[PDB]
Amino acid sequence: WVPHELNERQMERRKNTCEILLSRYKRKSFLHRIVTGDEKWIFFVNPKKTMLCVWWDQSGVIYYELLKPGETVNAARYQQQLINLNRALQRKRPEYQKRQHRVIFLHDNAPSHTARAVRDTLETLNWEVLPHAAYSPDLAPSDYHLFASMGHALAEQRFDSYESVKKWLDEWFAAKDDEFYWRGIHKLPERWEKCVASDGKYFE
Amino acid sequence: WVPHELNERQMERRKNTCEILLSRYKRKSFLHRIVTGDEKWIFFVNPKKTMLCVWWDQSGVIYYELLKPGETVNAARYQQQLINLNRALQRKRPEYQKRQHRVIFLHDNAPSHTARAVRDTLETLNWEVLPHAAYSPDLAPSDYHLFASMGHALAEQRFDSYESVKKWLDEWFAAKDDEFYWRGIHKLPERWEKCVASDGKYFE
Ligand SMILES: [Mg+2]
Ligand SMILES: [Mg+2]
Repeated sequence: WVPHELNERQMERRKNTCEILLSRYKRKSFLHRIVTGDEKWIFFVNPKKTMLCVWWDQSGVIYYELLKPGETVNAARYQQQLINLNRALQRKRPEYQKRQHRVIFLHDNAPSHTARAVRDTLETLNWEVLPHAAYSPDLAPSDYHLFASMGHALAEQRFDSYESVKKWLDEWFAAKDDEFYWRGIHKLPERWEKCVASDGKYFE
Repeated sequence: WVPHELNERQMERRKNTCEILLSRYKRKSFLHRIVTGDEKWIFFVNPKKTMLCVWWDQSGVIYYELLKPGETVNAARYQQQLINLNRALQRKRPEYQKRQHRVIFLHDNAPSHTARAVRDTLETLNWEVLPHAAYSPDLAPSDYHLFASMGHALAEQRFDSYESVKKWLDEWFAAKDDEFYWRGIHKLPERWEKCVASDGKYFE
């Protein structure tokens, strides 16, 4: 529940990561090459919880998976998600199909995200892996933008089935404007800047 | 942001507070005498933030104050809120006007809530002060029920003025059903029970 108290180590990593990303961004914006993703539990009551695993960029959702009740993302499933995500990017993002742009990948450091096999796949796919700070959902567009917007809408839902969840998810992602996804990604520099100006603390 | 990690002290206080409240509740339910309250920041953009201070029971909102932009609740203002809250209870809750029931008061231990002057006023008013655990919004009906429901609705708002906030607040509190407030309060024992069964941890 209540807000994690950052320690010195944590605030130092945040501040320093934000400085590095912000000075890079000022040299040359890279925001349009960011693909980012995160997992979120969705709860339904049967006549239970599924994990939503979703990846997106400034043009919209690229790929997602709703995992079967109770089941979880471990190192092996995540590696398989990335391989599928890549197949979906190739189909939905011609810029990358044509390898005229390298993907910049923004995910958190959940353990399944840094297992040996996942690291290997990431190198093979050869996406640039952006550094991500400990305890920083305020710097993760999936959390501060996508799932923040989604959680509100989901509050009013009482899902009946795994497949209702899926139905609701399809409509919800589609009814969002292109410019909704773009704003989510393009808010990053403002947040990196707030984070530097707080010295790595959480911010307003 | 991300969820406070409870330490041993904290989980012990939660577990033990919940045991005490739950065995009392099983001996004789006292839930209908609970008046509870909390503060929440509401943000508006002028052509800024106000603190909502609100108190309620199972029949609805009793009293609230929206403080002027940036201003804060210190020991002296809180004492003055309680005196006003009491005037409002007397007007809106005849059971208590007629002193056939003692108020059970549920608030957190923010420092302004435990200043010397506030403690004195609480004794004078003679409300029973329920023990409240450190870092326990999951056990505070204002947080898990009232402000959880409100935050969603507020997400869609872009307030223009202190007085829009106030207008929205009046309508919002009034459009809630009686049974909405009742459920908020009457969910307590379930939560105390979850908290005991987690041994003082946060729960699902
Ligand atoms: Mg995550
Ligand atoms: Mg509080």
